[PDB]
Amino acid sequence: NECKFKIFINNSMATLKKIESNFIKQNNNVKIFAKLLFNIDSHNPKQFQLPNYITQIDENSIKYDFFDKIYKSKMVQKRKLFQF
Amino acid sequence: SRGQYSDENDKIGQSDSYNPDTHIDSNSGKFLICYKCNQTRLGSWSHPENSRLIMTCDYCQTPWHLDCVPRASFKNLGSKWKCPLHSPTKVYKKINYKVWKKQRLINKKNQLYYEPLQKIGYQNNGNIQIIPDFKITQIDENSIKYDFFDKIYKSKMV
Amino acid sequence: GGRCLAFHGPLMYEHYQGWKSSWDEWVGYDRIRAYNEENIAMKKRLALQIPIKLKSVLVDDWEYVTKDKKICRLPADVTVEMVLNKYEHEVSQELESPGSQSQLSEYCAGLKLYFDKCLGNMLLYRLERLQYDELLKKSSKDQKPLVPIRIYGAIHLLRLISVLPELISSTTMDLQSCQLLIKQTEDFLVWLLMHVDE
Repeated sequence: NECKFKIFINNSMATLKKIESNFIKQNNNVKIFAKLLFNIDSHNPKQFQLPNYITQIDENSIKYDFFDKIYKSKMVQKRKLFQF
Repeated sequence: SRGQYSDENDKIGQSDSYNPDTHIDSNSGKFLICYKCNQTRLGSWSHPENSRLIMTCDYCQTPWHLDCVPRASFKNLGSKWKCPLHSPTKVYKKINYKVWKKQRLINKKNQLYYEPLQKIGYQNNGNIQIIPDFKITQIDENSIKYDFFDKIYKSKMV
Repeated sequence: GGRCLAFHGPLMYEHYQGWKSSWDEWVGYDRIRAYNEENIAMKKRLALQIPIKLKSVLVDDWEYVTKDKKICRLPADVTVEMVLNKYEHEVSQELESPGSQSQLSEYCAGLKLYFDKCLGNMLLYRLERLQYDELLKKSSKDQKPLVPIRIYGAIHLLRLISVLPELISSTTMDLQSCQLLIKQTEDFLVWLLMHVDE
């Protein structure tokens, strides 16, 4: 994957331009980790070790998700007034 | 002229009587509708007293009547007329207090840095722009309403 | 509004800017910006660690993967779907602060797209590697995508979420993201402290 990565981007194309600057518009439910998904081919796999110390449809998707979140918020408010 | 601070807050029969040209914009020729009352209230030449003075904003060109907001007459000398709709330069919260004198913006060059990473609990303390070091982040409506609903739900019982 | 908004190559549109009036066209076709076609082809080609609370299970499983690998059945009955949907019904309404369940649900969706992609790089043993290749070979007879949800157990959850923090530090982001990350793994260990049967 390392050979593909360079031959694809690291050689002569979009060295200064950020590739992962426009993947937000097509990817949903990706908020916490975003930068580490781009360079998944830049590191070679290795064996297991352990240290000795150890946007149209996306708007609709987030709108229905937030509707479900609001209904759940109402439900936990009912639960907390029941338990209080 | 003499070497004083001049930001974008500072600006660079007529004197009374009827002024219908203030109600007419040269950009499109349409009618300047005020925010509070959905009227321009041009009135008539037979009833000059029905006419109300209006002014446009120096930033967003928002029409406003002289009766809605507390204001007597126009603002011709001094700082630019800032309608009470934008971000205030000085805020006050008693806890001694935080003033938060904004950031007064910076250049388009490499000093401006963008880093859209997190939308909930980002702790950006303001200074954001809306899209469809001074670390600023890309902020949309979903993030804003989401952090508001989290905040006033966690702050109701206090 | 704005300063750059044009269906064609941008020319500081707030009509072809910088040209005469006898060039306008308002035909309806496909619209692609492409950053002025890569700036007219470059001007015509130039002219942190987890807390020590339940540290024993990972040390026990470190020796267990030498010859037994913690799993012997390829169609394992233990999956992740119901134990994953459990947190949206038990601890999202009890343990976290009252409000929105974004910090759990969006992270769980992220864990779906991380678990569906992370196979091949990292959390692999040698015998686990040949098991993965044999699963891929036996799943390629019907040209269907390989779903790692129904053929993988939930006992690897703690090891992937404990090898996650040292690969957060590979790239550069803000520190409160790492604060929230270690907080959600701490909440996960807080839940899994009691339920040791899973």
